[PDB]
Amino acid sequence: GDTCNEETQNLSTIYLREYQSKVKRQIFSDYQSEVDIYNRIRDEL
Amino acid sequence: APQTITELCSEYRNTQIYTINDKILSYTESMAGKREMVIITFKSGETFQVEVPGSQHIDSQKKAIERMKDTLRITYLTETKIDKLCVWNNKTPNSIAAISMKN
Amino acid sequence: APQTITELCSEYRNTQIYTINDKILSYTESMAGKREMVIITFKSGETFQVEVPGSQHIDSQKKAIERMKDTLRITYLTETKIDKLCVWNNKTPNSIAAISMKN
Amino acid sequence: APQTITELCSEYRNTQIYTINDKILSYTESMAGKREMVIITFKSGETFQVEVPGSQHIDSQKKAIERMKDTLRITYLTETKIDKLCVWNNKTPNSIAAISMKN
Amino acid sequence: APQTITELCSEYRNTQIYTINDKILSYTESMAGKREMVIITFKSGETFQVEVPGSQHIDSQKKAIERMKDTLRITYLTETKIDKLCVWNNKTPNSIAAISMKN
Amino acid sequence: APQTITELCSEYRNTQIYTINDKILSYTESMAGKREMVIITFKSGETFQVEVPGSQHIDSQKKAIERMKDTLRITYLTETKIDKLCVWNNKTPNSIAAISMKN
Amino acid sequence: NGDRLYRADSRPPDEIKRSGGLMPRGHNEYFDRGTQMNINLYDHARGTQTGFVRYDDGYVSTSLSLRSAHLAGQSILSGYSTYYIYVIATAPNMFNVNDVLGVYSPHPYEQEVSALGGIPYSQIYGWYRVNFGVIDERLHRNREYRDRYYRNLNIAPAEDGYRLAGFPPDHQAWREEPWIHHAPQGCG
Ligand SMILES: OC[C@H]1O[C@@H](O)[C@H](O)[C@@H](O)[C@H]1O
Ligand SMILES: OC[C@H]1O[C@@H](O)[C@H](O)[C@@H](O)[C@H]1O
Ligand SMILES: OC[C@H]1O[C@@H](O)[C@H](O)[C@@H](O)[C@H]1O
Ligand SMILES: OC[C@H]1O[C@@H](O)[C@H](O)[C@@H](O)[C@H]1O
Ligand SMILES: OC[C@H]1O[C@@H](O)[C@H](O)[C@@H](O)[C@H]1O
Repeated sequence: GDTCNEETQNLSTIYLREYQSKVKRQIFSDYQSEVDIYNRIRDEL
Repeated sequence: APQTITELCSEYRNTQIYTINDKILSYTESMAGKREMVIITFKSGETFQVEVPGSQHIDSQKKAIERMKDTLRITYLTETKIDKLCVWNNKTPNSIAAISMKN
Repeated sequence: APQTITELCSEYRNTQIYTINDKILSYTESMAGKREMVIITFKSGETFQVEVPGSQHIDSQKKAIERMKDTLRITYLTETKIDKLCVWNNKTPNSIAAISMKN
Repeated sequence: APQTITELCSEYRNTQIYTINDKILSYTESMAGKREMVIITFKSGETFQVEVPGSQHIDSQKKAIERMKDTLRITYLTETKIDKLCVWNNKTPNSIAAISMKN
Repeated sequence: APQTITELCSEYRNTQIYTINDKILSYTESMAGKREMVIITFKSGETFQVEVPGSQHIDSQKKAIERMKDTLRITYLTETKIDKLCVWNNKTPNSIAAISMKN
Repeated sequence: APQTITELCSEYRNTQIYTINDKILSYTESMAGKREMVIITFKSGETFQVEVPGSQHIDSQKKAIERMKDTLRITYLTETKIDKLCVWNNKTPNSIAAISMKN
Repeated sequence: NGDRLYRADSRPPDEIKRSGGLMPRGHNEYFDRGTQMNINLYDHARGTQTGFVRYDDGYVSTSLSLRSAHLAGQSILSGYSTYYIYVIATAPNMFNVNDVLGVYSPHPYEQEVSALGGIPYSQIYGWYRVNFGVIDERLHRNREYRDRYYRNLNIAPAEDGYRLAGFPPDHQAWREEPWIHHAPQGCG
């Protein structure tokens, strides 16, 4: 029955994409540069 | 002060909580005149915007609008799940007032 | 100058040290008028806020409130454990005065 | 407000949507006087710029030019695929008005 | 104009070069009024501070003080090794004037 | 506008391109008064600086000088490969005018 | 169990760096979504490739000791002059095969722990070079390992693994405990 196997497939992929988000929160955060919001806005709005 | 997003959202008129509990599907960012904004969408179909700064915003919000756009960019890029959104529902697309993330 | 968060925290009325030794469980950010604030919670049920800039804040603290929100957002995303918080306890939720982390 | 980058791009003259669907190949950043700009290119050879702020920019666009430069840097570094670009095509290289990306 | 941190540290009175060659053990950040500072420590026991902006700082240094506190938060979080620190030894804890990282 | 770093570099007097094709070997940052600057070094022995803001800088360059130092800090910390530098060669260390990264 | 896992592999450090880690068969970049891969634990535990320690059907197999991984490598990568044994940290992308598949575990005595989707390079603590079957025991540490993050993490619990076990729709395992209480739709 396809439904068993494509369900298995679909749940394993979900499980994988979610673990890939924990890794991206680790390696992509080294590139995050913080903004001085007060001087950005200090010209208008 | 409020302790949860649901508590903060009901002290405002025209707001509502959307429980999303999913990552952003798409992120759009515009620097075009009068449309300097961010638009995000979810798999489920909802589209939400961070509004262009304007007359209705007090000075303390003009700074928090820029912080929100930074949070949404890195949330999108790392695929972190958004738990709930509090939006003003009198805007099209609806307008983000507050976001929470968990885990 | 102080050499530890406990030294610095003990220089203020209405402060208290909490040892968390855990990662942030949820992060909430608001841009709603007069509640432009960040609220964090931990698994043990404690909730803390970075409060809205107000007349109780001197000018040197205005850019420090913004750095504290940038720190909480990045340590929430990296799941970095917070060691201690120094908080003013005359506010609900308790308001963060200082944070320390170590590994 | 517009809900997609195509709808937003349509509100302006001399614009065009590019379907890229690729990561940035190179990122050039300049601090030389009157060329304070960013240029990005794709393997296809398409080249785009974030313009120098000028007379054609209204005030509200200046903080959005800064944000767009920040978004292109982190998109290059993380090798995130860009979906579409809305550009002004009366400029060489063409300049970005808006960017969208999809997970 | 200087080529290295030791040539730079040479131009100031009351400085010293510390060779650390280790990553930060702890980071404390304070937003308490008149105590808006960052304190870092090392496994070897040394404690350093980035001082609160006072009268001794000229105006060019105001941006530099904020950048240094930014460098120290992200050096801690990436667990990056610090090579040398040029410090003012007339302040307790000693005050960071410059940092060197290598590799 | 210029489409490449070689083309932009050429519009200025006293500039030169250095094909680096490598990561930065060391990063030095100073907030010492009148020495608010960054110095980077590569394996090959070359040393370059981002200059202290001064009279040579027209006011559009000031935000760009801060961006270039944010880019170099990220590039150093993550070991990102730099492709070419455009530098003014009438300064010791030579001053970075523009940077390009590839892949 | 001790927080390190081990895998003998002929793929060298800088290739692993380009792939983003130790990838299963036919997947070339860790974060690539377009190269849609079959991921099935059951089929993975039962398969054999030539010249590769089990890495098909979406998982990459590892061992509990440097010795087992070395034994694996000597049986499987023998012709190679140089292969490597990667030292990998535990984290919840890893599942204990004998625990998830239970009595239906194909090769119980090997005690494999398998990584769903491959092993990201930041999860690799370091590696040993093996030359002519002899382990050079001087560990080279991986500069990009995330020490603080991986420090305290563990294998995923078997519980989390049951609905991903991958038994065929007719397999009696879907009809008995503990899998029955976790069967995906259409299994049973
Ligand atoms: O603070 C921003 C909000 O301001 C209200 O006045 C308006 O009704 C909302 O749609 C939203 O724009
Ligand atoms: O400056 C920040 C602090 O100011 C105090 O006066 C107040 O009692 C605290 O709760 C906190 O707001
Ligand atoms: O607002 C920025 C844009 O302004 C337009 O008027 C101009 O024609 C475009 O090329 C672009 O510079
Ligand atoms: O620029 C900051 C430095 O200023 C000096 O004059 C002072 O003696 C140092 O302790 C340090 O504060
Ligand atoms: O714009 C910055 C540049 O300005 C020029 O006037 C100078 O000759 C260069 O060395 C550099 O300082």
